[PDB]
Amino acid sequence: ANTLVEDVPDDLLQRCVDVCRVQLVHSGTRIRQAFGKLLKSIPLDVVLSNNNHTEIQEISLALRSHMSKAPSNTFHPQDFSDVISFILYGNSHRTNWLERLFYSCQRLDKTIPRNLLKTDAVLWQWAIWEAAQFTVLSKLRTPLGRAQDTFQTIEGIIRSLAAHTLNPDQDVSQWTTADNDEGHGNNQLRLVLLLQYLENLEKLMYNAYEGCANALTSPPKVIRTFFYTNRQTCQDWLTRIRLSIMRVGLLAGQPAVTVRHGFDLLTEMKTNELEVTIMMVVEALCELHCPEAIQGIAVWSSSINLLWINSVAQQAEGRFEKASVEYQEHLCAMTGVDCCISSFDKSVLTLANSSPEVINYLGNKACECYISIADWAAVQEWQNSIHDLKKSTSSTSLNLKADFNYIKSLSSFESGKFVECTEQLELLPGENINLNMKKLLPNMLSPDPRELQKSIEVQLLRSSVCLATALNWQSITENVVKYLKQTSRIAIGPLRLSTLTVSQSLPVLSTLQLYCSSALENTVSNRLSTEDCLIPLFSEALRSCKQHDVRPWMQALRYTMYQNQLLEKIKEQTVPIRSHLMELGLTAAKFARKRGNVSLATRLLAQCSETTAQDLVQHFKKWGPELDIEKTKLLYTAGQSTHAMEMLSSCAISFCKSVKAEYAVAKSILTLAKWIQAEWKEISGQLKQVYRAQHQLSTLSKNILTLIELPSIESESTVHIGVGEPDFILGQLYHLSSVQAPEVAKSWAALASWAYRWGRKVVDNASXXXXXXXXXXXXXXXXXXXXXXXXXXXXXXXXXXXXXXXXXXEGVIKVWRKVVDRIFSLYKLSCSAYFTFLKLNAQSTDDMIVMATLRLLRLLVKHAGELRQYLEHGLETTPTAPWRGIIPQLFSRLNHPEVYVRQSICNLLCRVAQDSPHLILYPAIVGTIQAMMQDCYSKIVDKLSSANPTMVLQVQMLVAELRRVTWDELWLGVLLQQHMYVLXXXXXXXXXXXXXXXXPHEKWFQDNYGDAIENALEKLKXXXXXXXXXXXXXXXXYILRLEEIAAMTNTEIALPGEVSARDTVTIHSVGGTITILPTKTKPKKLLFLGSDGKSYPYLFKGLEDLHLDERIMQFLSIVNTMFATINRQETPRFHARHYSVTPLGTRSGLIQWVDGATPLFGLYKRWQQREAALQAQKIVPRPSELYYSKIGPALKTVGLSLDVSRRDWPLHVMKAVLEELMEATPPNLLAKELWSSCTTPDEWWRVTQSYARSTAVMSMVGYIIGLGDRHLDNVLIDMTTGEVVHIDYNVCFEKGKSLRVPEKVPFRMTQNIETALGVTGVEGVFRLSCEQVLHIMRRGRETLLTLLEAFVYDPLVDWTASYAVSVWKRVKAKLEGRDVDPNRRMSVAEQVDYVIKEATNLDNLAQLYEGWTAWV
Ligand SMILES: CCN(CC)S(=O)(=O)c1cc(Nc2nccc(-c3ccnc(-c4ccc(NC(=O)NC)cc4)c3)n2)ccc1Cl
Ligand SMILES: O=P(O)(O)O[C@H]1[C@H](OP(=O)(O)O)[C@H](OP(=O)(O)O)[C@H](OP(=O)(O)O)[C@@H](OP(=O)(O)O)[C@H]1OP(=O)(O)O
Repeated sequence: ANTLVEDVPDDLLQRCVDVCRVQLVHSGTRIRQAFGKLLKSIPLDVVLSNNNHTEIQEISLALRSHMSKAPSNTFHPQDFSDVISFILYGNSHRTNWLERLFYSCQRLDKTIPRNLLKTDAVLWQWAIWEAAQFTVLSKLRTPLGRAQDTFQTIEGIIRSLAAHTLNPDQDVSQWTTADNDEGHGNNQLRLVLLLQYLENLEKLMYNAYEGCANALTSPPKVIRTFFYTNRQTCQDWLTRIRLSIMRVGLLAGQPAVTVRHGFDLLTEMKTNELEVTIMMVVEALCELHCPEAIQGIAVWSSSINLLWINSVAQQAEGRFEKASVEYQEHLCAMTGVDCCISSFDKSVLTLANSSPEVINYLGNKACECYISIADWAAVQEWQNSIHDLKKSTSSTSLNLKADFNYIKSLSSFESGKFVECTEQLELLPGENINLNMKKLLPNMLSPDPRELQKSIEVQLLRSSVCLATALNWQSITENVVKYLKQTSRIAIGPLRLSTLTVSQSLPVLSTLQLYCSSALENTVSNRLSTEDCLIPLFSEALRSCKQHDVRPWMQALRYTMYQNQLLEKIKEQTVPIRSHLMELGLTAAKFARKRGNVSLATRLLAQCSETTAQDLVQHFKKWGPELDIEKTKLLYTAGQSTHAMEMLSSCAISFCKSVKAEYAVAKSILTLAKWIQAEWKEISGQLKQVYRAQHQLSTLSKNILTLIELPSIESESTVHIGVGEPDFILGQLYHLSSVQAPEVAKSWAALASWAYRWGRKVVDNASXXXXXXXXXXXXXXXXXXXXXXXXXXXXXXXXXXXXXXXXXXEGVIKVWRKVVDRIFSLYKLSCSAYFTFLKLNAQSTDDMIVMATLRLLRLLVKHAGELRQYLEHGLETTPTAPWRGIIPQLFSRLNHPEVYVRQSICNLLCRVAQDSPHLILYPAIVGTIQAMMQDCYSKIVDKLSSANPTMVLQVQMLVAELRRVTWDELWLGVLLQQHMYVLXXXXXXXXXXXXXXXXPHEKWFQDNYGDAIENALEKLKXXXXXXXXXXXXXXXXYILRLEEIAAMTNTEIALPGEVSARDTVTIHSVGGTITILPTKTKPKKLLFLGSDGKSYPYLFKGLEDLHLDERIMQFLSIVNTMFATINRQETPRFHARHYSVTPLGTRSGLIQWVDGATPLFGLYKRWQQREAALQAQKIVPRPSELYYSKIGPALKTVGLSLDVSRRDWPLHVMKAVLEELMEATPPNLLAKELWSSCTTPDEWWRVTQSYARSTAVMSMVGYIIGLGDRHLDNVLIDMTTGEVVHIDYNVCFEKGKSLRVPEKVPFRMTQNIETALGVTGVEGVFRLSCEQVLHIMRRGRETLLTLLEAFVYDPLVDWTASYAVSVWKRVKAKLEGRDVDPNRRMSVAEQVDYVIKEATNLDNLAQLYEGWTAWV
């Protein structure tokens, strides 16, 4: 709070990082220098994390608010001239000038936060937008010349930049030359500003000739008229320069600009530049790390030779070996001659994971790919192969654009040779080697970030060699310190540029280079005496940086190894670097193995331990255990599963006798169990052999036998019924892992899951001492009959006694108890393990805990008397924290036909009340308003009131007032119903009851219509009813007052629904006014004022049940919980937006209001209004009148009439009408709306990806659940983050198929919805996201089915408002993959394709309700 003002744990570290990022670009140099040091002191595991940054979000919102505002027109021509002069020439002609310009442009007569006025990024963005506004509002009559002069100016500059990009030897003036180190950074800044200006200009022109909807204000009539007649020229110019814009964007390291331009160019090609365009777009996507988009483009282009695109996608995923091999194969097949080089075995590498320009691109990609993994030998061999191929084919164009001198220098440096390294470095450009500091970068340097990175690396190498030679303290140290300081000052440029635009992430290469420079600067001055000289890249990044490549690890290792070797030249005490080196090498090896890089992984393992499959088994078979586990994993990834399993077993045997062996034993056992489960068919024999040997062999079997037989529960008697022999080994392994590490929750969860899955089947199928006991207690056929009756199907005691008496004609009780106890042993063990796992979580995923709680509840509900001593005692000590996700389920089970069960549930709820009463307050209070379901609620309310009785009394009064605020409406409804059914005793009774029920607002209503009783009495012995109804209807034709319809203040009651709130916000006030919406049943839109001064709107609904909506929301939350793991290594989060609903009785209810979401129908309405205005220049029809206007003549043409039923309607006529309607509406509504709402191309890419992922997740959820009536008004969109939200949920669970006009599409997928996903459509990120969502749902379908089953058996849920059983069966069939055919089970890909085809075909869209508006 103290920081980021006008005056000059991981949770706190994240905020600190965001603050430092925002302050990185500040007007004052002292602030930037101060925050840079703080940023450098934060570990990379937090700096490179994918957490959200609210600081950048504030700037984005401020900019969005400024653009959405109406134009100011205060920008003078001189300001624009100065801005353009600085952008195109570097001279600003003004000597904190941005702030002065902004202040001068503002007007007092006619709202960016003041604290944000000190950031240069905000000022630059504002200036660029203002300049674009001035250029557009002036009809292109800027001081740069005429309307065409500007076009030629920017066109020439862009063409020159593109030419330089193709040939780096052009050296364009004013762009590649600088007088010092500041000019070089200014060049990149100017280039970025130019790209932003072009994007803004295009957006403004589009808005001028077409228009937006609630995003940007419409320009004057003159501007619209001028841009409408000249849109063709603008479009032609943009299309002509789009080819060069992409190249310029690629040179500036801004893949978003080139990606957007490429998509637009591809879309415009509606009728030899296609290959280059596709290749360039693929390159940009690869730079953005988006393999899904590349795959989608490849599939899209396959319908128009381009099989190499998929290969590039592999490189975008982090796989370098496979990518290089594929590139070589493609080049060999395209050229006609052999071009492959020596590498790892293809059979193992694959198992682990014709134009002159295409060949050059593939060769360059292969070279860069080999350089990324730091394979100098491979690079040299590749160079020789390329030279030989070029000489044997006379290509004359196949050249590698990679500085070989730099590669040789790096090779010599990493090889320990410093003399040769210095000799090679002497030939590189830049300042000479240390023996002037303000100008270190050389001249003629291009603005490409790659060149800057190369220069920084060269400087670092020069400093390292200088220090090494100087070592063998103020002689050769001051110069090195100054050199390193300047190097660190130059490497901060990329971070500032990244912060200039809303990126939400920082460059990895630049950050690593900056940290390396800082480490070198600290080690030179301290001579390796402080812990600050080491790179902060620790192993903690394993669980927080899974979305990055292995490149940063190699960069860090490059200097870590150098420091390690340099340690031998220091005699004084030094810090321990061996541990850091081991940690870095191990983590890098893990990252490499997780992507198929077997060669690099083996190299790292060999380095830490100090091309054939048989070589690995002969070279590998505090960090000890981790190293062994990594070796086993590497061997497994190479295909040698047998050797890997044997090594793991051998390592676990030794770990079982170690000192600590806490986290290593559990990992070595769980991994082995998982691998054994994978190859169940090939390990069944070995497991059976082990089991047979246990009661009386391969190396793995003999090694596992000693592991399970390790001296210090599961007996062979309890598993001798329906349990297979190989499964016993897995159970024993889980038990061993649990007893060997009681502090690991996974060791208990695995055992509990195994025990439960086996016990369920054992009890289901079950529905020598025993014989001896029965014979002794009953001192031939009689014995057999008694034995069979005792265990026949074990009000049960009476039935068993009667059966035994009828068969034989008392010691059978003991035998029955023993057998029932033996059959349920699995459940007892599972319950104990689950209780221990829950107690250890007072470290695991939320879903992992929800499943356990649901299983325990299901067991206690189904089997209560069979296992009571376990659950009764466990529930009395289980913590209340992991039981906050199934509260409604606990309340719904308060009527179980059991005494102790209800008592235990009540006790658990009471315990949960303490320290968390804001979660079970509303349900209990509402429930209190037979005796089995009443005493529980009364006791819970009393227990909750024992702490704060005032809060309970106040909440009760509030609930009563809300219920009483749900008179005129009731009278009008009753009168209408009576009049409709008029055409007696029933009417008289109803009128009397209504009058009796009616006995501020009430006083006025009575004083105004108190003659109703007299009129009814007089008419009893009928115009009075009609007159009253007419008067009520006339007076009905919205705004109320809380005071007149009491109002409390300073309350201490929690808000209506705060499950996801660590600190509850007590209600402070209530809205003074209430609005009534016109959507069907009259709803009351109220507002609440919390303690935190925030405003929370709510929608109060009456006379309708809302218990199903709560269950649906809970199900959605449970589903969203399953995406916690996948969201830790993916930029676009997998989320399902949903609100909260809280019923207030049988027919009342309160629903949370979601702000910031705009319905999709608004865009169509605005477009219709714009079209109508345009047509009138030289209301709008409803979705029902317009449809009939076309269905009338069409039906009359064939001979039919409109009087015919909709069922007997030709399909061709409907298809023709639908096609005619689709050709009128344009598909650029949502696509252009989202584009205009964003601020920068980088933000546009993020918004588009988020929208695609959200749409895919929502579509899959709706299809699985069965959501219907998905019209435009029922779908909302969040433009700030581009997310899809759904509100209405009345039509669900396949209810739409039984309506008057059935629906066949599973989800809504129309022209605009599909067009907003990109040029590819549903073949890119959409299909992959849908497949991933289905995979996740299929993996965790057990918990979903259990939750649905619990929802079915709910006395407070009204389904008809065996239907529930049918719904559950349908959901189960859909989740299992047997929705279309129950005999064959389709795969995830097949199901996704079938659903997409069914939702995208025109046959189903033609026959649909006109209200769904399928033509948009
Ligand atoms: C352009 C006009 N609008 C769109 C229609 S809007 O309403 O004005 C509007 C709404 C929001 N945001 C928002 N947030 C939360 C909820 C709702 C909402 C709205 C209406 N109905 C429900 C509803 C009704 C019934 C049931 N349940 C059953 O039917 N049976 C059990 C469940 C839910 C929920 N809306 C944002 C902007 C705008 Cl414009
Ligand atoms: O070996 P680690 O580096 O510790 O990573 C493993 C494992 O990675 P591997 O697939 O390479 O074996 C899995 O990580 P992801 O695949 O999800 O990225 C994950 O679980 P899965 O194997 O089911 O995917 C989990 O292993 P576990 O199943 O035991 O939770 C994890 O860390 P741990 O092995 O330490 O738990």
